[PDB]
Amino acid sequence: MDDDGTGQKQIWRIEGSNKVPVDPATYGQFYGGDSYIILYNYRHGGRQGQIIYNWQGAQSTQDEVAASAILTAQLDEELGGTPVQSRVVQGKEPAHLMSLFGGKPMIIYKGGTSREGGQTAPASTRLFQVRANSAGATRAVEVLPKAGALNSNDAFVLKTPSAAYLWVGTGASEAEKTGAQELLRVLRAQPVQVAEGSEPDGFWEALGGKAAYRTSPRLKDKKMHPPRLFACSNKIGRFVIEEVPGELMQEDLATDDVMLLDTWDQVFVWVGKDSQEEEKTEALTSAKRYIETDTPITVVKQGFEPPSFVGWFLGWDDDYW
Ligand SMILES: [Ca+2]
Ligand SMILES: [Ca+2]
Ligand SMILES: [Ca+2]
Repeated sequence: MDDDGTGQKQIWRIEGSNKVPVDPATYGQFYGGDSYIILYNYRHGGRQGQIIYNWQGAQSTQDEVAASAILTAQLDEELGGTPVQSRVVQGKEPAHLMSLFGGKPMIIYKGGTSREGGQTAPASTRLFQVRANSAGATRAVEVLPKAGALNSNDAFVLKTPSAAYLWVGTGASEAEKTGAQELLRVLRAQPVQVAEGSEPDGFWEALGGKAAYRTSPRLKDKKMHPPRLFACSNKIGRFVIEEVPGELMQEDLATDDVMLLDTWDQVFVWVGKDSQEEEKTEALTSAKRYIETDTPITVVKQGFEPPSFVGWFLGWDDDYW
């Protein structure tokens, strides 16, 4: 998509069985607990086009998902079936979608709405993980404000009632730092700039006490061979290994299969709760084979992942399973 992403756009949010316009001042910020529809009008190479992006939040319920399907169908027909359709889940946005927000990063908030509870309120202390990919697309995902949630490869934003902090991992990029600043502009707070390893007491205090966090040599590395996740399965009747593209998300770990995470200087073998013994055995063979055709193979179990593994995921959640 050569289009520059500067066309007119309307973003509605799925609320109940309706779509509801989103504050146009906030376009670019989404609730991870919600589903969205983006009608994008553009003109490129002389022709006018239309894209509907159906954005599904990571914590979006099955009924919200069902509601956006009807809602899209309606919108499609209303526009006389002219536009291009694209279904997108959180963390797998194509470049073109990321560009719609004027170079600004996509901000994904904890929480959202539902039929029962309505709009959740934001917490008083909140932490954001700001990660950008190879191409400079940047995502600031809200996570739990604990010391353990940090990782050296990204920049973090911490916002308490009384203070703000911009924590920069040894491995964070300029894109990630710029992104952090934009989030802070949206949060309307002034940062205290903090480098990893020389944090003030107030910073650890705001996160509920200093603790170990997601770090490794590779996580710390500034230069960047970005890590690669593979799904290993034998559900189809024979063992197979396929790569998972886009941002590394907790949902990407198949709870009934084994996963390989190649961080170059280490291969992680993630074992699903509901995986079968054969799946792991084979995976250990395959990993050993990947390596031998050009390194520690660390074996990790669902729910018992070490900080060195989790750090590679954009926004982990201890109570996900
Ligand atoms: Ca929701
Ligand atoms: Ca990073
Ligand atoms: Ca399986």
